[PDB]
Amino acid sequence: ELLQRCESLEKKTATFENIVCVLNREVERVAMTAEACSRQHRLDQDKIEALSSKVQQLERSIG
Amino acid sequence: ELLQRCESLEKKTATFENIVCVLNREVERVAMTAEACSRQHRLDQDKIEALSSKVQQLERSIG
Amino acid sequence: FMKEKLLAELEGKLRVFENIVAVLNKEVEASHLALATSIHQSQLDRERILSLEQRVVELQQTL
Amino acid sequence: MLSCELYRMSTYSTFPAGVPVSERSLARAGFYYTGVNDKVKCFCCGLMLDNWKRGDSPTEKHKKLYPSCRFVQSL
Ligand SMILES: [Zn+2]
Repeated sequence: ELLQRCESLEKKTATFENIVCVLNREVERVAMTAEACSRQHRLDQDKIEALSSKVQQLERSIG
Repeated sequence: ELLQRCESLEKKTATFENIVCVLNREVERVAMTAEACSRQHRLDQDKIEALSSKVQQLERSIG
Repeated sequence: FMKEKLLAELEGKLRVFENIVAVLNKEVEASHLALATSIHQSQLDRERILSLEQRVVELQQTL
Repeated sequence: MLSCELYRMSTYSTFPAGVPVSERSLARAGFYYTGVNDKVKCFCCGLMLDNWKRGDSPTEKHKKLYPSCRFVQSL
């Protein structure tokens, strides 16, 4: 009953620490990844803008 | 006293478990849609390189 | 009465855990939004790419 | 037990949205949330800071505005 219920609890919250500690790593890591995804995208767009610039120039140099 | 403390904490405890459940699921969905975001980038980065390669060949062709 | 003092100890830690998880929850969300945004702009970006390939094939064939 | 950084982070459950800096680097920089607006506080030297602009560095602003902070010296 109640003695075992309490024991279950101090066992549960003991484990809760490492759960949080892990999640904190995993969330930081994922945030990291997503950030690096955005960054990578921004570099591509810049590459597209450049390729886009160059083809307007060719079109004007040709027709 | 101790009975109601334990009953209460058993609720707050289950509450915590619920939050953590969902958070983990979302980390997983973010992790997955970042893997995919970066798979698409790999596919367009190769298309860009192919364009930049064809645009250089042309530019050389005419000065 | 020291088991009621244990239970107090737990209740407080649990509050900290639930607040940290709140924050982590928020972090994961900002990641998801930054991400879903990056992924969206990159669909319009694949459109510009395919347009550029076509424009460029055109140039290849009037040379 | 959990790190002092994490315990500092846990003070951010009620932090506003729209703020250009993460509660993470705010906590890592030694600040806890004061509960008021976007205002945080160094537990140690007691420097309080608010109105955070896009791309701010919480750490650099702590070293600059109070180089004397015992905490900001270990970081
Ligand atoms: Zn300080």
